[PDB]
Amino acid sequence: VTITVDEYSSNPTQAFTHYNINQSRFQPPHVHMVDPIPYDTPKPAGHTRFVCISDTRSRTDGIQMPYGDILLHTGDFTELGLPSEVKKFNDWLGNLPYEYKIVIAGNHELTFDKEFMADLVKQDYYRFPSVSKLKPEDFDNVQSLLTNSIYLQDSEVTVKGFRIYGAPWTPWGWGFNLPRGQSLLDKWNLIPEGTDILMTHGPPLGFRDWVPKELQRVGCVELLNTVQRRVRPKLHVFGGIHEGYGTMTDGYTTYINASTCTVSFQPTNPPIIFDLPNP
Ligand SMILES: [Ca+2]
Ligand SMILES: [Ca+2]
Repeated sequence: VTITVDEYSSNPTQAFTHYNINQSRFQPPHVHMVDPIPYDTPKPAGHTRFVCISDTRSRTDGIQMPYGDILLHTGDFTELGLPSEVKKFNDWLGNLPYEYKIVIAGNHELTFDKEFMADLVKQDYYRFPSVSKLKPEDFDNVQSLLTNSIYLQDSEVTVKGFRIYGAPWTPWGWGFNLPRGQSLLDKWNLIPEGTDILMTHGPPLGFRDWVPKELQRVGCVELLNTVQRRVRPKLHVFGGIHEGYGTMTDGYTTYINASTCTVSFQPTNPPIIFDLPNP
């Protein structure tokens, strides 16, 4: 299956309506919300429990973390990507019991986006003064500070037989933003067939990507087409759009918006647990 740029790529709200009108792509019965399960739910035999969080934004003190096997964090684990914030997050990870902790970057991890960092100091450096102060040596090893994680960036890991792929890019003045269309499709084309769990920082079109204040959809159209038509992971986890915290299905893939922080800037949305059968 070859994904090409959608005719509605640049206009996600119109893409949503187009596909809903013609194909009922976002309609019941197959597309619907999925209620969360409480942390005392027994894990089914032969399954692994994923604990999904995102957009913790250095506010990890006091998050009540549930029993599970593998943590998935879908980015914005810092405010600015400062090396000290990355260290604090890594320290928090090392105290969690989970066998594996898988992490991707998001928009706030400015120091992880080498193009952003190179551009910032040549332009309006005073838009991010604490970041602009950093010397090249201060952030050349930033991802290496995540010693308690497996860090993914357009890359994958097989853990307990699960194929997990992660990428930070979003279609939205922050890090890891790319123009809608081919620029993002080039990234999504890297996701392999056979991926069980896809981690991206933001949503695909139509799944937990409505922004009330803007009355628009903001998910990536190319990512949706890739997920449903080519890759078909069992789980697509993401954050970014805090208003969309919660879970949906399309009948095959489960979509989890794991945004921990709310529009009130507090990390009060509970971690979401999700069980998958072992390969
Ligand atoms: Ca260094
Ligand atoms: Ca918060």
